Amino acid sequence: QQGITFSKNDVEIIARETLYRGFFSLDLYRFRHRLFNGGMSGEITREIFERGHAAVLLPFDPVRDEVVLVEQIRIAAYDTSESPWLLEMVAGMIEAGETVEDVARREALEEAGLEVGRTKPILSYLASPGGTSERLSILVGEVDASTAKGIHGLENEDIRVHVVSREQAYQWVEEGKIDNAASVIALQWLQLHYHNLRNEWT
Amino acid sequence: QQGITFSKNDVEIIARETLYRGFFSLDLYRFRHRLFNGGMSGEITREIFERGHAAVLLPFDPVRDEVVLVEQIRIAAYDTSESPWLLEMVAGMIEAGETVEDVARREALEEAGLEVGRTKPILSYLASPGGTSERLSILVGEVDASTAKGIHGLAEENEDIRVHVVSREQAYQWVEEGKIDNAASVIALQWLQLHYHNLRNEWTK
Ligand SMILES: Nc1ncnc2c1ncn2[C@@H]1O[C@H](COP(=O)(O)OP(=O)(O)OC[C@H]2O[C@H](O)[C@H](O)[C@@H]2O)[C@@H](O)[C@H]1O
Ligand SMILES: Nc1ncnc2c1ncn2[C@@H]1O[C@H](COP(=O)(O)OP(=O)(O)OC[C@H]2O[C@H](O)[C@H](O)[C@@H]2O)[C@@H](O)[C@H]1O
Ligand SMILES: [Mg+2]
Ligand SMILES: [Mg+2]
Ligand SMILES: [Mg+2]
Ligand SMILES: [Mg+2]
Repeated sequence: QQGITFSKNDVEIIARETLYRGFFSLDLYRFRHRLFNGGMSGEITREIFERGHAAVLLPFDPVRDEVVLVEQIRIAAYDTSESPWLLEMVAGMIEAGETVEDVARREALEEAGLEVGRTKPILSYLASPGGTSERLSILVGEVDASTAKGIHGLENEDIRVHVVSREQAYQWVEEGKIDNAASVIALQWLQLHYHNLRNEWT
Repeated sequence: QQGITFSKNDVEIIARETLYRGFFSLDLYRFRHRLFNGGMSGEITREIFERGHAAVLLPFDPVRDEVVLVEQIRIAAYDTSESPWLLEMVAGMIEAGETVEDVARREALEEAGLEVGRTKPILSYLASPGGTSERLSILVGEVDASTAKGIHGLAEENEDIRVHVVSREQAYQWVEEGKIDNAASVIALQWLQLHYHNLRNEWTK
């Protein structure tokens, strides 16, 4: 019984309340939960940043062993980063009735001008589950990186396409030049799986 | 290759307006920024979740090829996860006048009952920079897994946090399978899968 965790039957959600509602929401969860030493906690409250969930596309060209990155400003990066312009994966929020794949394919075209061939799921992760419910689901998508260039984006969206070798992109993760979770996770996954992925797609 | 195009001088933060202030806060950033084809944008606003920044420690026993994980409830995971109790890295929020390593070492003791030997940086990442400023900085720490006092379940912190000790291969398999699916642990364990061979050699010489 390694890694067996407590379950949803060990927590009682008492109420969910909305503290702020705008573009996103801030909710308050009130709950009680089982303690590892036995028995139950008192009522606990936690603030939860509720912004829905997102799809992420790692655009990989298996013939060229290249990745397509998109550069855009993320103002929230400002206070802790050298620059708020980040090198990132194609990504977008998911709405009702849409799939991860729908969003990934649409954003690849809107954000990078890319048609996508085959896709494969990589990983789905919680961005920061002590304070936000956000989950992101990553796919790898087959692209022609020789086509990828220019300035894209809609609505105050200004995006520059960069094409780099896989090895260079991964080194940029190691060095801290790429340092947003979605790109780090996707490019680490690629560094662990590129051999078989290139074989599969050629 | 060339890299990013613009710097902090290319953005003007006009204001940061409080939308919510409680334990954490939500700010409306109002700003204008330079455009790739020249000139500046008009005014843009973004809602940004402000919760400070964190230190994360991957506790790795290089002699045994084992990892120490901690389990605790993360209620925000509930709506999209099998359980809100997650298997995670040791982690804590950073306060003014503390380094990442100060926090990582303190939390290793408070959360897992562990002293740490050598450390190395893994990487420092932005959790979700379209909507939150949060940065988390990960170190790998040399531990003797047998000495995790948190294994006994006895401290009061152990009512809230439970210690698991697993093989590296099992921890990584759990990433592949989706059992471990919080960003900090995914990032740390993928890094470990890419670096364990050299790291074990370094730390067992
Ligand atoms: N914080 C915000 N406040 C207000 N409006 C916003 C905000 N963020 C986006 N919009 C609006 O929504 C549009 C952008 O929508 P899409 O492309 O689907 O989302 P994404 O790529 O931003 O976020 C996807 C993930 O990647 C990131 O890391 C995030 O943290 C997520 O985890 C913008 O044009 C704005 O008009
Ligand atoms: N949502 C919340 N609302 C209110 N109080 C909270 C909340 N979360 C924590 N506290 C309070 O803060 C204390 C916990 O503080 P520390 O141990 O330094 O932070 P951590 O391990 O939680 O967060 C570290 C990272 O790991 C996670 O992934 C997070 O997303 C972070 O990214 C709790 O005892 C509460 O009193
Ligand atoms: Mg986007
Ligand atoms: Mg978009
Ligand atoms: Mg903690
Ligand atoms: Mg703590």
